[PDB]
Amino acid sequence: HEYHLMNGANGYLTRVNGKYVYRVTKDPVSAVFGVISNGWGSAGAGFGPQH
Amino acid sequence: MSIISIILVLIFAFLAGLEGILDQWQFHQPIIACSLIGIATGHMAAGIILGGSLQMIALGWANVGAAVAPDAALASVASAILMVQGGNFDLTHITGVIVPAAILLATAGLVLTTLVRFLSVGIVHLADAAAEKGSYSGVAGWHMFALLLQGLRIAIPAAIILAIPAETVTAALNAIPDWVSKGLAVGGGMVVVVGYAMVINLMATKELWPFFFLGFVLAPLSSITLIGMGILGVVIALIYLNLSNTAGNG
Amino acid sequence: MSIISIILVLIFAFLAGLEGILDQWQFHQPIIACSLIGIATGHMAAGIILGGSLQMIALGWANVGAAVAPDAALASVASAILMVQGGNFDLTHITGVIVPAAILLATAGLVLTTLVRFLSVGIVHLADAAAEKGSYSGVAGWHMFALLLQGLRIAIPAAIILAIPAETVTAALNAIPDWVSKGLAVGGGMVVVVGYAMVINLMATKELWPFFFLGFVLAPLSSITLIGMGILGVVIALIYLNLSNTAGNG
Amino acid sequence: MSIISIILVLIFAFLAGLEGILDQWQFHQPIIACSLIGIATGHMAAGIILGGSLQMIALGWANVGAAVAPDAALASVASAILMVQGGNFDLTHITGVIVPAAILLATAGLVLTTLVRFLSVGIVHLADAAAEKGSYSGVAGWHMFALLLQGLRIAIPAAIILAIPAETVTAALNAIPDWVSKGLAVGGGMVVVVGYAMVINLMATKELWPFFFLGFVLAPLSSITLIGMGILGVVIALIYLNLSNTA
Amino acid sequence: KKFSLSKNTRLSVMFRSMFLQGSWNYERMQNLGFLYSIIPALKQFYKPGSEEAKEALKRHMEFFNTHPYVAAPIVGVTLALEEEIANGVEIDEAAIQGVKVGMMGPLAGIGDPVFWFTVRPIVGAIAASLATGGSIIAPIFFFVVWNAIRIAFLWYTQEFGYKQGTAITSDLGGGMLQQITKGASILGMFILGVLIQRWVNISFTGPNAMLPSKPLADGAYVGEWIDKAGKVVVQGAQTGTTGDGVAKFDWLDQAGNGVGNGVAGQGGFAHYVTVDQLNTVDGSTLHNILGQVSSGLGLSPEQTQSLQDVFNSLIPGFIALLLTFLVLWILRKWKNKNAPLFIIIGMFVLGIVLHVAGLA
Amino acid sequence: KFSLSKNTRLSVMFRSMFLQGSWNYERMQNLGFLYSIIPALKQFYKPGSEEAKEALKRHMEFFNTHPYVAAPIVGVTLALEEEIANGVEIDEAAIQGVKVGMMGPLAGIGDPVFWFTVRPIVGAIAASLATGGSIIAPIFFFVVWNAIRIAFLWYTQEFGYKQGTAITSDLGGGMLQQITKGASILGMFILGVLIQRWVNISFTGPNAMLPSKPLADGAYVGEWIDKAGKVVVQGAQTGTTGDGVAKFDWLDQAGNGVGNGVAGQGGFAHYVTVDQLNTVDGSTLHNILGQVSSGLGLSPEQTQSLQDVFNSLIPGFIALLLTFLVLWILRKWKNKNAPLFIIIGMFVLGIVLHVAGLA
Amino acid sequence: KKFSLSKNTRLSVMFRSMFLQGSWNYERMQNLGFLYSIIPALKQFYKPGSEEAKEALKRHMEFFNTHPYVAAPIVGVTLALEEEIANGVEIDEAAIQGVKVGMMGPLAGIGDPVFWFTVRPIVGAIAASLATGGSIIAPIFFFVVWNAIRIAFLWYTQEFGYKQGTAITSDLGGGMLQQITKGASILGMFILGVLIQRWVNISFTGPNAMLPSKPLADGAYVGEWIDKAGKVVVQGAQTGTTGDGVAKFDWLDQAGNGVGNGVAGQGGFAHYVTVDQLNTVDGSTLHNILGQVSSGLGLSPEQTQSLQDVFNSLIPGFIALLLTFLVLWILRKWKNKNAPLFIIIGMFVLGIVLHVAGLA
Ligand SMILES: OC[C@H]1O[C@H](O)[C@@H](O)[C@@H](O)[C@@H]1O
Ligand SMILES: OC[C@H]1O[C@H](O)[C@@H](O)[C@@H](O)[C@@H]1O
Ligand SMILES: OC[C@H]1O[C@H](O)[C@@H](O)[C@@H](O)[C@@H]1O
Repeated sequence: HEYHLMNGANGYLTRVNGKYVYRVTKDPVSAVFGVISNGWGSAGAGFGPQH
Repeated sequence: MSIISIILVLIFAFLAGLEGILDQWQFHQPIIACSLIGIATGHMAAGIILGGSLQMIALGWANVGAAVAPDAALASVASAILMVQGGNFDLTHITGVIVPAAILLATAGLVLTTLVRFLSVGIVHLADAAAEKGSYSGVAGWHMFALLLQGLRIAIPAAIILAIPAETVTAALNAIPDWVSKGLAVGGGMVVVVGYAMVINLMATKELWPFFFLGFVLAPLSSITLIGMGILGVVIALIYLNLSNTAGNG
Repeated sequence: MSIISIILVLIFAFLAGLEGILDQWQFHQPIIACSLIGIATGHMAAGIILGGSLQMIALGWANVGAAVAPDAALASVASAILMVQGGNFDLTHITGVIVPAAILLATAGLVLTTLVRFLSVGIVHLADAAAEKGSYSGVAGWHMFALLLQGLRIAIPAAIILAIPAETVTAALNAIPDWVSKGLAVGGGMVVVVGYAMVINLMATKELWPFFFLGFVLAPLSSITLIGMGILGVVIALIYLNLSNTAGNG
Repeated sequence: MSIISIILVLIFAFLAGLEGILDQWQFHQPIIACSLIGIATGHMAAGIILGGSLQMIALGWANVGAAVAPDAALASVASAILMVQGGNFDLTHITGVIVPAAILLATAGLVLTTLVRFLSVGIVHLADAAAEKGSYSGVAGWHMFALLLQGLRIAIPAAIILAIPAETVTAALNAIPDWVSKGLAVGGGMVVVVGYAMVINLMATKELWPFFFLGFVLAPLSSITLIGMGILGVVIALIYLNLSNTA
Repeated sequence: KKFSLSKNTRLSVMFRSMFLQGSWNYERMQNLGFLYSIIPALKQFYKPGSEEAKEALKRHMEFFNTHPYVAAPIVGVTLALEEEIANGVEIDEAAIQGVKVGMMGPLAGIGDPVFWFTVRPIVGAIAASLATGGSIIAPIFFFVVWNAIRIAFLWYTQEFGYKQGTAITSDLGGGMLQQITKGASILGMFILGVLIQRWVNISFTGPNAMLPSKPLADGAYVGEWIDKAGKVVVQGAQTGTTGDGVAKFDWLDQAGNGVGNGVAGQGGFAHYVTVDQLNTVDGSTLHNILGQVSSGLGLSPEQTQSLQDVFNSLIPGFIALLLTFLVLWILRKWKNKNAPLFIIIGMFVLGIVLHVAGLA
Repeated sequence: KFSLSKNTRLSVMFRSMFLQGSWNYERMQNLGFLYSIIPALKQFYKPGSEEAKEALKRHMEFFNTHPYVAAPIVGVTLALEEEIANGVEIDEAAIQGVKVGMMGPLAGIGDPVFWFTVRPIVGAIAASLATGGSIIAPIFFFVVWNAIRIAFLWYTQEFGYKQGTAITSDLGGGMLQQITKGASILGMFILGVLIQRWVNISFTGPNAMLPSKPLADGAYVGEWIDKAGKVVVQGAQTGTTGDGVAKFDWLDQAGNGVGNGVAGQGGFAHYVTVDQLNTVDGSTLHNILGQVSSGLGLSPEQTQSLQDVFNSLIPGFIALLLTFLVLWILRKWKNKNAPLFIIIGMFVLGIVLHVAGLA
Repeated sequence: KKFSLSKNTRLSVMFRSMFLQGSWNYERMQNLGFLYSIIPALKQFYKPGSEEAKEALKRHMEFFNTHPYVAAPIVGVTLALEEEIANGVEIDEAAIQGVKVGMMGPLAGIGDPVFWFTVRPIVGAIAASLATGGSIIAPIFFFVVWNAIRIAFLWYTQEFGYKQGTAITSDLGGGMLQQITKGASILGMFILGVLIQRWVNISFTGPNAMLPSKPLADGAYVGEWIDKAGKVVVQGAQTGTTGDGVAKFDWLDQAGNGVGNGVAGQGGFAHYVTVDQLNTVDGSTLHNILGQVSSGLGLSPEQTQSLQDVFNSLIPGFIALLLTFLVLWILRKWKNKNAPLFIIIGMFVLGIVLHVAGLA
């Protein structure tokens, strides 16, 4: 519920006290499917002249 | 440590710096980079486990369309160097302390690689000036010089971590206040607008703006996933193309 | 009921009755007229609620082709004043005993403005009589007098419905049957359809009927707000326009 | 079971056999026939439930050009009689055993109605022989004789399946292993795919293919009901036709 | 070429043309409104009381009917015409009247649906939607958007008219305005469909108009299992259905232990009940209830369906569509100038009728 | 003379609704047409007459046509019979000439829109309404389909009767192709919607549950238990110890401060789920409901099944794959009884998927 | 003919295209990698210092950005083109440039998800799952699998781009590209709109930017009635408002009986409270509480409308659209070179300011 400063392919990175911590919240297969979905959705973007 | 070990680590970091941008043999990816640095410095399991637990984060960290990547190369190299410097590999110090340091140093490598690739414009301009004379040697040499500078971008900021000690880096990264941390967080939560800005600017017409607004209006429907919206865009394009080509035939 | 409140509502209703003819800033529309009257006279949340409720009924009430509109100005102003005179804002009587009163006073305002505009031919005759000597000051003064009469048309009844004792009005408004109140409420929850009917009657073609059903079936999506649906309609119309134009050219 | 249920299901099967080829009132379709057997033989809700469940399978089951359809009539009637004989309607047993039994009965009805329509080639010959006498009564009588015969083609199996005692059929249904029953319940959501693919294959063009994916993409919006979705499809159709014709 | 108006004069002319209505006449539509709009140009052209000023003023006692919002183009072109007439040019006197007469018809015909019937519904609907939440943003929003649109249009087209002259006739011509008319009509129909679906609520709950309530099931509604004297159990594996027709079910408490192992339903060990009579809910029972309600399971032990539920299952706003089509036919056939009023009162009576009868 | 009224038109209507029933394999739908036409012939010629015999032999030939779209033919035949019964010199084969050359296009139109477009849509809508076991659905299907059929037949019978032989000119070509294309578009769009909506093989199962991570210490719904019961809330930080842990403030739900211990096992207070809470009554229940309404997982360890992740990709992914596979094998097999084989094979696929625990 | 580069030369070209990146610039992206890749063929074609050489080398100093893996087809195609020019085949530089630009974009768009987002996630997941056991199998597995796939793709697609050469130029010039580009642009614009709405979170909650909270109502929020000491009461039928200014509300216990029968609010027997205060909350009280919350009824006694809530009620993603249009205008208004980097640093500073000010 706390702030997600940086979110990797699995888990996030909050502050917590003074010592930075990373928490993983996704199973590797679920993370792979999530990045698959994000990549395929963004694949619609681009496709243009790109100068 | 051992002189041969130090030379091996520096050369391995140079290769990782090369392939953080070359991105072909995946030398820079954490799964191989951390494991191979562990190969050089004795203990194998530390490097293997660090690479394995960092590859999970590193998925989808590929720079696309000039949207610079979080630069997993320096993250892997610096995290491995810190891990070997501190004699603790209980798989709890690896995840608790080393991984967040790797992420922060990944952001640092992001800014470093952005700086170096911005600097690369000068060498590519010198390369154009040399190729004006039409010498393969000059352009090849300038390309190699740019590549070796990019490799040095991680070669040099690795011995610094390997030399100073083992506790100043972790404490220094942990001493960052919430001020700049949350400021950079909210900045990165909106930075993608700029990245999409040039894409929208390059392709744009009064004929195509309606599709942009249509997508923006239809997006808040949370029941459709991103791939669903992609298929919807594809079918909308197909329908519009069919309707235009029907008149094109006539 | 502070004397400042009386002067505020008096000038405010005078402006609203003015807007029944000029109609640029739309001070007379219920969404603003009733809301601002409630702002002047104490409680406002019920005032803005009633203004929003009556705005949809005010839809399709634009005078066209010398056919005078139901004149939502007097309806809105008198309904708001009658509401503020009654210490009862349970959101039920507002749709129960105020909206039908709003319709009745809308007919009253229509019959008032018909006579006012019919007699304005006399003041225009005087205006051209004063123009026969060649001075802009006279015709400007007669224009101002005509607008003053138009505003007073609403100004006087707004004062007469305020000077009445509050005890009599609170006894009268509470003397209605409860069942008739709820019946009028549930009926007024449906009257808005009539407001759109003429509009649909005004614009209707075999080419355009499908859009009505498209919007009707797409509307249940609560995740799209009214502004989003406005943009959606604009883009749909634009796309159809380019397709038809390029089909004609094609 | 009172005799009123018995003769009600008998007459309902009779009309089902009528529209097995009449196909006018659609009393033979599962949504109608199974529901009707639901009201007739007591338990009514389960009839509607499995009528809806089997209707998905029943789409694309129309006969065109002497290609006899899988005969949803006998399948629906027999499955309804089976459920009203088998006191289990948990929507798992409904989709587990009754649906594949209905499909097998559909194939059986296909072959039986092919036999009946083959037999009709004789009765039509007697019909035209009587027509050679110039009597309207003769031809009308032959026509309703053929209609009555195909009415029996579904009435008789209904009576036969009703003849068996309830204990035997309920024990036979209770002898199905649990695992296969739940596996068939899982696969019940699969057998509609082939029926849909039939209609998809009947009409398809590289010009029209995108609309299938458009409907597939827009369907997940649970706030638009089936009739709303159909209205959306219709308006899309007229928009496309209006834009295509004006070129 | 003297007698050239300044920018502040243009702004003042626009502000007074804002006051175009006011002299509403059934014999001469907005006769002196145009005169008031063009007053200061002639004020700075010639002093009142002279023959030139008298004629210039007198030239505006003709019929002048147009949409009030789209009147800046006419003001600009007329000011431009009078500038040349006042600068020693032989422009015909009646040319201005003729161009005005030509301009009233089509311009009003195209501005009538666009402004009163296309954009005003949009702005009013958005304002009402914002106000439904009891927020102060709605009226100020309506004011600012409407005034911004009107001011921008008025000023920009007044400048265009003054800078162009009579060439706006060729600028518009024929065919161009048809595109705006078609687009505005399409947008209006779409938004009207949306509004008809959204803002017509005839919810048919009532005391009547309720279908009989089904008893639902034995676990398809939010509840727990009670075994006589307190405690909560959970159904387990099947030990084999009895020959009578009932199946013996395992009962497991919130510990993993199995006790009783009776037949579910009344006569057995435990029976399914709703949370209404539950006592001392503290423990994992609250967690189970939260999980069940997060699973979408219904709370009422009996499923009560109303007529509005049936219509919603068909399609939301179905009766709204029926009502609007019936009303559309009514004003398509009745053909009375007063007919909408009578429709309103009659359907108010009908609204009373459903409430008393129990449907609404 | 010999002019037909509207009562005989309703009679030929109700006798044309039995167009099928006398169906054969070499001369199909032959006697149904005669059963429809007979009352007009009875009004025209008495039974047993030679003219009646010739007219009976006239309609005895081959006539195959989609049943619903047959009222135009019935009306045209009625008009032609009326014309021939009053001594006009039309050829006796003109009826066969108009019939033979037109059943093709009419059948080709009638099959897709009626069998493959209207019926699937109406049946699917009825079944969707019937999924709850409500009597509304069969009534809706019955009423709408019968009304459509009756209105179509009544309108078309007079469309053919009043016009006569000009129907061929009225139909012509191209105009019917528009209806064909529209019906195909609508039908296959609805087919896609049904593919997404009514193919459910959810992969929850006992297996196919990916391993669950212990997650975190406050990212799920729960409260801070403090040794001997009670519920507390984290406060501020009093300074991180040299070991690596920090001491916080354990504020009671009254505004006070107590305990001041570390969190986790040996500490004074630690996070715990709602399962183990005692005397949960009070503001704790409000906090719990607020937390769950915030969109917080109930279980301490999040569990994802293959169905959830598949939906995360796109809903109905397996349905699209199955439909494409079935279409390909239908196009390739090119058999007669293939559909039954595919159906039983899909049953075997379902049972093997369930026995494996995936679904 | 001559200048037929052998298989060894093509293999050297591929081993040099190994280094397509490395000279990564921001203004001329990936431009020198192409020249480095084609250096061997160009060297075999012309000697250094030749004017024809000079032109050939200067030709390939233009923009070329794509996925490095899907560039071997392009490399082979342009190698075929170069050997066509070497023998004197009439093809202008514009043809080669158009060939390059034709699939510079679409091939990148198709290769980005299939390699960065499809193959790499799977290979990395398998490698990590193998490495979690502390075995050297995983890094060698990742290396071998990825390099084998990449090398096979590079070589075979490079050869497929060598053979079937000018035919692909004919396909490009056959009018297909005029359709591919339009379709890609439409799809890209649609997805860009979707991403602007979705992937831009400017959440404005903060500790500031909270509009004042209103007392709400007397039942629009969760909670029950507390009468004096203990017990929970439900409002009953209204019997009328007394003349002093208070209305008596029927009171019912949570059992179906009637007690109290008085007024509501402080002075009455029972007053409204939230769930925080009352204890010993019974099962029926829970049933009504979840009935209320499941109905969407409000939760906090004092609802707080954040600025983000107002913006969402206006339209979701409003701030995202405003920022997109602002940066579009900034890029349109030429603020010298290096504008994107200045925009990035300015927006990061803006985010810092927003967070420290308490807005975001
Ligand atoms: O897609 C464009 C392309 O640009 C660069 O070459 C790299 O960042 C690639 O990863 C990216 O795919
Ligand atoms: O266009 C004519 C014009 O006449 C009057 O001024 C008003 O009714 C306007 O609404 C209308 O547009
Ligand atoms: O057009 C085909 C049509 O004619 C056939 O003879 C009959 O089987 C009908 O059921 C079918 O629909």
